[PDB]
Amino acid sequence: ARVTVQDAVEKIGNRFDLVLVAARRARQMQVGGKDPLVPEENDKTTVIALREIEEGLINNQILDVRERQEQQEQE
Amino acid sequence: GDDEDSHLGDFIEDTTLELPLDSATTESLRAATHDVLAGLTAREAKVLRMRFGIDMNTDYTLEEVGKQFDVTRERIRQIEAKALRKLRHPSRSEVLRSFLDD
Amino acid sequence: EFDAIKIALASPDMIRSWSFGEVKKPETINYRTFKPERDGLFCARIFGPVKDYECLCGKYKRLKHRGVICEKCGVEVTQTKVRRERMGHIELASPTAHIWFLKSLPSRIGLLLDMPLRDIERVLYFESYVVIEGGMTNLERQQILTEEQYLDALEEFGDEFDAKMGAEAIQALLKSMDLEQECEQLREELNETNSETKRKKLTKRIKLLEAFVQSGNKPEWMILTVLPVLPPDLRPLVPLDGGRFATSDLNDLYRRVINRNNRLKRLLDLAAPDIIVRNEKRMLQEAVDALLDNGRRGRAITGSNKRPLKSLADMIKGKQGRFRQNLLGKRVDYSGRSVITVGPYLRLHQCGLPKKMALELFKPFIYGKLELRGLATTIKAAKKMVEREEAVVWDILDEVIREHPVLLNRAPTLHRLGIQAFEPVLIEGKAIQLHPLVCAAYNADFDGDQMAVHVPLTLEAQLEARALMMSTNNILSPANGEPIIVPSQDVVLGLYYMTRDCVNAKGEGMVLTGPKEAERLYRSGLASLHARVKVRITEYEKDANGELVAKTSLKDTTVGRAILWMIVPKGLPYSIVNQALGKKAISKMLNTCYRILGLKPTVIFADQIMYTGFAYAARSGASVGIDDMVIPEKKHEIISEAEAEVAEIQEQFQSGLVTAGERYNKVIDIWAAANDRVSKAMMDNLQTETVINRDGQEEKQVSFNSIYMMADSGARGSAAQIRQLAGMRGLMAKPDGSIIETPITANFREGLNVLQYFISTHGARKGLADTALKTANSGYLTRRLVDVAQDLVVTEDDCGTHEGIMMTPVIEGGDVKEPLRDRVLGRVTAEDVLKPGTADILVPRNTLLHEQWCDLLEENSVDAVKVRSVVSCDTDFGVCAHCYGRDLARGHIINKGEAIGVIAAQSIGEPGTQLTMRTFHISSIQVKNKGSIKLSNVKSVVNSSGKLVITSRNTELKLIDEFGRTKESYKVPYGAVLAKGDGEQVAGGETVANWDPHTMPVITEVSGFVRFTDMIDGQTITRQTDELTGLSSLVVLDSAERTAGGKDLRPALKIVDAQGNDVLIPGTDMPAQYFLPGKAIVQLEDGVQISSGDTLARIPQKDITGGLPRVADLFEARRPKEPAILAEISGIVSFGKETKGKRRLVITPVDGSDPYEEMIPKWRQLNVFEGERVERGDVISDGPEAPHDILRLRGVHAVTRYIVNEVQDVYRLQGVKINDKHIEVIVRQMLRKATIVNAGSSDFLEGEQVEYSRVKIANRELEANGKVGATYSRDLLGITKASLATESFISAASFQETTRVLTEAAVAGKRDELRGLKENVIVGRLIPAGTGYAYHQDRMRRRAA
Amino acid sequence: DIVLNPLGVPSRMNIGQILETHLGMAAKGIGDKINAMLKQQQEVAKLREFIQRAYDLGADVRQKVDLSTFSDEEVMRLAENLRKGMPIATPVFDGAKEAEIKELLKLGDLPTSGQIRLYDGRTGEQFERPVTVGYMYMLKLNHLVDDKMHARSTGSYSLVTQQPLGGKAQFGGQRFGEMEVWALEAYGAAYTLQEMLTVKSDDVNGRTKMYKNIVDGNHQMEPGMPESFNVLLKEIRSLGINIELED
Amino acid sequence: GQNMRVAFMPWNGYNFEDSILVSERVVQEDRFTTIHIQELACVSRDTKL
Amino acid sequence: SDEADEAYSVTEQLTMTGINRIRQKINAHGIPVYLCEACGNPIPEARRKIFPGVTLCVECQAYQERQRKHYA
Ligand SMILES: [Mg+2]
Ligand SMILES: [Zn+2]
Ligand SMILES: [Zn+2]
Ligand SMILES: [Zn+2]
Repeated sequence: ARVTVQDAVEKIGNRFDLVLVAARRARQMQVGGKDPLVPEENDKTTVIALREIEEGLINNQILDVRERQEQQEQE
Repeated sequence: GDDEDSHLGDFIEDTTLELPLDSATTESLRAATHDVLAGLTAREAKVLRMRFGIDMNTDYTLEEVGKQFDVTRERIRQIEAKALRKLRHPSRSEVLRSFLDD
Repeated sequence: EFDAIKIALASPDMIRSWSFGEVKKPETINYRTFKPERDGLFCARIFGPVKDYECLCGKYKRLKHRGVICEKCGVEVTQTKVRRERMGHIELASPTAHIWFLKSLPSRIGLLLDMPLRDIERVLYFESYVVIEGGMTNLERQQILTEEQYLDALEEFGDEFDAKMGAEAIQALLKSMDLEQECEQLREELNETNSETKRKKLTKRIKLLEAFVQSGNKPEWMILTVLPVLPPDLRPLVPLDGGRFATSDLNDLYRRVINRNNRLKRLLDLAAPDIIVRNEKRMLQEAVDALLDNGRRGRAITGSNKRPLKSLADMIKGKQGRFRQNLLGKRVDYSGRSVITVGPYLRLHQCGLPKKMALELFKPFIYGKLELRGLATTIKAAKKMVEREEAVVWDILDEVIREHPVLLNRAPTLHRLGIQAFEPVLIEGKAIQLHPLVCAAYNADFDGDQMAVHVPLTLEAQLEARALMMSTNNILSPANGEPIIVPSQDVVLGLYYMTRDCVNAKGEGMVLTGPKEAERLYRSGLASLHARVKVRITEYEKDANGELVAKTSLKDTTVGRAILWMIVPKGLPYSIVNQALGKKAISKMLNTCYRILGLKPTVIFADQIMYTGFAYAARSGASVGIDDMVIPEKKHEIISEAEAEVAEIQEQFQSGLVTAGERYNKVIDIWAAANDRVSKAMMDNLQTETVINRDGQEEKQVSFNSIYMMADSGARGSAAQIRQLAGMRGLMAKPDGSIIETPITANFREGLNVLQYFISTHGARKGLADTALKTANSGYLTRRLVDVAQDLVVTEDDCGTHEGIMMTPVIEGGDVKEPLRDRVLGRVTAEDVLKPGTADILVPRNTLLHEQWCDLLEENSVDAVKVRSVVSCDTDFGVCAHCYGRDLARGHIINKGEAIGVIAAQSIGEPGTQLTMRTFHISSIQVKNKGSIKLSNVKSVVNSSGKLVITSRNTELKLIDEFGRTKESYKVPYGAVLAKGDGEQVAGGETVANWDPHTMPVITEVSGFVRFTDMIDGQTITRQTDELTGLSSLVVLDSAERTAGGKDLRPALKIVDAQGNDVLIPGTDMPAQYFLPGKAIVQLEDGVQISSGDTLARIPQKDITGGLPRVADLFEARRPKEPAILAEISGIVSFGKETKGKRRLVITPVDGSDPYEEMIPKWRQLNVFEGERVERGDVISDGPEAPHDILRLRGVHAVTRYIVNEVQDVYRLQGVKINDKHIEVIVRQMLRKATIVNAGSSDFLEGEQVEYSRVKIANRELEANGKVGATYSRDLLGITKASLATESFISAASFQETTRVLTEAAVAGKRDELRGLKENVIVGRLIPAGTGYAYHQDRMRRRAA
Repeated sequence: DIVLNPLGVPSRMNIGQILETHLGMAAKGIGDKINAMLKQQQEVAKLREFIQRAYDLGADVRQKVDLSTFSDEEVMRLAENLRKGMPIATPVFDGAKEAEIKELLKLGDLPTSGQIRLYDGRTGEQFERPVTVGYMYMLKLNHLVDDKMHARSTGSYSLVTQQPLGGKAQFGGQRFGEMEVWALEAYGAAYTLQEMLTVKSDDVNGRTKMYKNIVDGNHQMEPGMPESFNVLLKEIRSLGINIELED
Repeated sequence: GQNMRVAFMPWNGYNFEDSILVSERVVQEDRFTTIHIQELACVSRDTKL
Repeated sequence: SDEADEAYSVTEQLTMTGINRIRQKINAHGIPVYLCEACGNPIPEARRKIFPGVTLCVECQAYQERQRKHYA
């Protein structure tokens, strides 16, 4: 589990931007199709997306550019 | 005679609503029947979706199914009986039958 | 989906377009076969089918007929939900006024036509007639006639004149009336005429006309020509057990309207006798008004069972209505409730959730996970498995539960820490195990309390329990940064027993090589928990740039403090654990752990502290016995002395030396002194009594009394409660404050006989009954402050202003009560603050003053810091992120999207629960320390005597040492005889000034002869004979008893030279004469000298409220009854006509409107002279200051400082702490209203009260233009009136009078753009405050693309 | 048998409970001696002697009892019913004074201080600072947890205001009142609030649609508009007020 | 009630605010078991069908 | 905590403020008058010795006490 989200806050600043960015990524993984960027420790999607935000490899700009890349290659 | 200043209109339950376990026990059935019908020729699948109301408008009688298939009603009855026989055995019946708690 | 909620009247064509069919018969259903009768109040033809996809007869039942309208009974085959949205309409054969628009007070019908209310209701019920454009003969438009007047009118004026009666006449009146024509006539009457209040009401009517034109409403829609009936499934008639149906009263009311309407149709088509027809029309009107709002015109009808039938208006309004009780708070699925127990083994983020309570809350997730893992074929097999509790369901449930938080919520959620998210732990039992540390947050003990559990279902909702509402993220209270993870009662006593010392215990004085060896010594049984000892401990310090420089040394500590040191995280010092560790010290240790090491180390420290406290409290075996309440053996002789003094007083009363009340007071004083004596004796026997031997004779230390340990550690107890157990119970009190004189001289250890016990039950039951209300009316202040201050949200990172508050310590009386580090901590400064010699650019403008900058501030001893406040923020419809500062709890800086308004209300209202529910009342300066003199309003003269005297009025003197900080503040009177004067740095043991309340001096400017000019005795002065000194005195009096010949004339004392010339006042050419009002005795003679401010005229001769009512009243912004009038304008003062209750007080400015004058209530003690130049924003008579006064005079920061200081006074009186950000937010909502002084280029009315933000933005964008803005004047309202004015009529109908709000909205045709927290919740959308704030911003960007 | 917090005595000033712990320890100590005498059978003489000692045992009291008017088998019914401890009367403001308690303790073989040394059950070590241990009369109120505990996910719903009703006493969910709405507006929990007042309470389509999504492994909702607001619209519109939703 | 042998002492937090730490001999010996007599009822009314 | 545990603080505030106002009603300082401020008679040595700083004779005190008893 994850006791504190203090580290994930600094990566994104706002505590509400963090929730909205992590719910987005965790729903990408949940429904669906996308995979975690981090070795999942038998976690749920919520703490997985939080832990990925902790490591700086998930955020609004990264998720949006990942949107754009697949929007391109969907064609 | 309660604590919240409650009224008699708050305890009148609802006997027409279908419980969301009973709507998710109907969509599961729709998916199961679409699967078990997919395991079948277009003859049986089309004639069963048409004879019954499955994924379609008004279920037609035998003559309408025949006019759609250009065949007489008794052939339609034989085909549907054939398909139901095929569905009655396990490997086509285990999944549908679990929807029967009887 | 949908943008704002539009509102207006309803055209009869619009009401006919809503309906799906007329309702002609008053039939509900058949009595044998319960199918809808017709064409009646329940009809399948209008209101859809009564069964799903099924015609009424039965001819059409298959889904294939979906949508068909059956040929037989015309029942459209469709869903039975359709029976819950279709509306009908009753066609009133006669018109019928809308009671909302005839009793709205003002009557909208009435004030539109400008026909007064009784005239309207007299034409309504056919009491009279009203002409309607009665031709070119005799009459007015709205001229009401009596019956016979109309009869004789029809004779002499046959036609070319038409006067109607009843609601038909009002309909014709509103119809024929043209709004723009009358609006023009109102323009002419408003600008061609000047009669102030008449034009106020005139312009109100004018604004109403312009609103009725701006909207699409037509005035003739206020008369119901067509009545729509609610869909049946909202007014249902349901079968109960036994066949006895159950109906909502709306069926009764619709039936009574329909019968009367049909009977009116009948009588109309019979040519009936028109008096009977009048009665039918009147009864139908009354029925329609009972239907629309019962009990609004007459008496509620009736009901059938002797109780007032509720109507549609009752369905909306009321505490038990629809806007409130199922619209704002409703029942909720996925939720349970259970008795909470403790379970101290939990980590701070998790809580035990019963297996049986968890298998019901997660049944959807469990069904999904079963059907997913293939353990069950389908949802039905899954349901059966869960229903029989198969062996695998507990693994499936442990997997569902794992990262899924649940919301735990106690009943009175006073503050937001009452709904906290925990991670569940599937526990065996039926009781939630709640972590001990959280119970201070919940305010919850385990005497049977219960809690509700909810499951945050969706992804975005179950990352908010993880990121916002989780138990570990919330360790600081939002009302003040202090951590609310305080260990409470077993933990502070475990830690007190651990970290203490004994004079000689096992293994005293043995050097230890670290905490590990101390623990191994204790566990081995070779050294006690408190044995003084030396241990080599290595502590770290991260004052380096993130690096922890270590340091090891032989501390002289005990084994307890040693063992406790292993628990502390890295970067804390050893002095944090090397005292005896009470409760205060125990939570200060946590506050330092936070303020050094952030959140995660503190979160681990919390449960480590808790586990080790419980462990060593259990190790201590600290029980309590009846021998632990050692009563002092000096109690008996003290009580004998007290009874002796009381007998002495009884004899002195029987002797005739004191009244009865005086004997009562002296007896109570004796018994109170004796009680304090006995309590001090018992405490001196308790605290130190442990006497031990160290290498010989003896020694006393802090006692190990179990009860004393509880009292001293802070776990439980005080001196008062231990005193009642050991000393005496002292004097009881009757409920109304009447202190009983027979004191309970016993404690509970020894007995209490019958009489003392019965005496004590009085105050006992009073206290019990008082907390039976304070629980019932629990959160009424938070409710009232979440109404006024709800929709504030931090919506901008910076407004970029330069305005703030000059925050300083509250240095009142002696030493400060609240330093600068308390009140400037967490707020961003308004301006770069330099050192006193300025020395540098010390603190930049927009730096958040966290702990480091407060260190910087009180190294340099900075005394005043300007810090940005939220009442000055230049944001629009919100508050900048910087004009709110640092947010507590989370403790970094408020991020835009914080709902700071709800938080401010909850932080003023949860602490307020700890306050008293009742409102209760309560020569030479003994200056304290060494320091320098500080003058405010420096105008002093040194007499010939050498001492100083204040020739000014409000000279304030401060003792300010060499620190730069102010250390003492004092208000000096008008010219006290100051032993020390100006700037004179002196030390303690030296009084700063002598004075006398029998001595208010009228000291002059220069020395000289006091001639008497403008003085003739018998008209203004009084003959005070010097029987005390042997002279004559002519004392100054007013016109109270002297006649009016020279009554207004003032006795002038001309201070002149020895030659006779008028010595001027140095500074102004008006000579040094004084006009004296009364209360100043004159002991001079005519032609007599005085020194440099000698004694010319000498004037002879702390209660604070504290109840929570003293906060509801502080915020409600009312007017006191002794309101200290202030100085409205600068310049000089004149006194005029007297003896009226308003003596003229003229204020001649320097260069302004010189004839300015006001009134003075001459019952008051006027405390300012007439020659002194009045200063604007200054007091004249002395008494309590009014808030509106300060707001108009000194500025918004003046009113905010006053309100903040008063609320902080009442909060610090009880020791309850709350930050000032919250009260500044409540104030910022309080003074939200501007007023238009000058219309200017602006486009508001002349004296119109407008939203200050509106005028702000308008005149600001004009200031960007070339046109002069409007000169506003800021108002100041009470919370229950600052909430009354709200933009959105949804929220306003929520917490106000609903009928008034909806009537105003209907006439005005307001459009409610849902942009408030309280409106969106009602319409089911995201509140535009927190997580949904980005969503609402994206919505505002989509709109106006 | 039971372990009670010491700290509830000083704050909640009820010394009666610890006084009764002491007097109950005394009364069971006078019963333990009788039980030992009754199992290592002595005879009715010495048993009668000890009971007569324990029965006088005080200051001037109106409980004059003498075990000589008692048939020898009338002293063994008594000696059996005092086996589990002797009762002790104590009229309300006329009770046993603390000296009487200490004397009755000394008549048994308990410590006069009313306090015993006790060892940890787990570590077997001795608690420092001896503890109060005595027989206290404990009642079981019928605030039983088997009635307080309930929970609900999806059950019945009311007919007019389609909200969770329940009726299993009580299968209805919890009342998410107004103070809780303010508590969730205090956090920025907009999604929690929204689902707490539309999908879990009122919206009739969103809830059956989300019960499918929960089972389908998809945790995401389409909230819609609460039937409370639909009803309020219908009622306002059923006045003369045209209230509509601008698109 | 029942006269139980109570010891006034903390014991590891399991009686924190006002909890009670009850041994297992108290539930073994059945000296707080209670008997509770509910009454359910099935009424066969006369519906229209 | 329990309803008997904040009721204590209520009763405590109540008796505390009551005793406070009553023992403030007493006078402890000294300003020896030697003559009443209502009837002018010398406040005797006994009465002025019991209450230092007494300001009224016995009977004037009784009169004013009664008058204030009616709250007028
Ligand atoms: Mg409680
Ligand atoms: Zn039909
Ligand atoms: Zn700002
Ligand atoms: Zn006198």
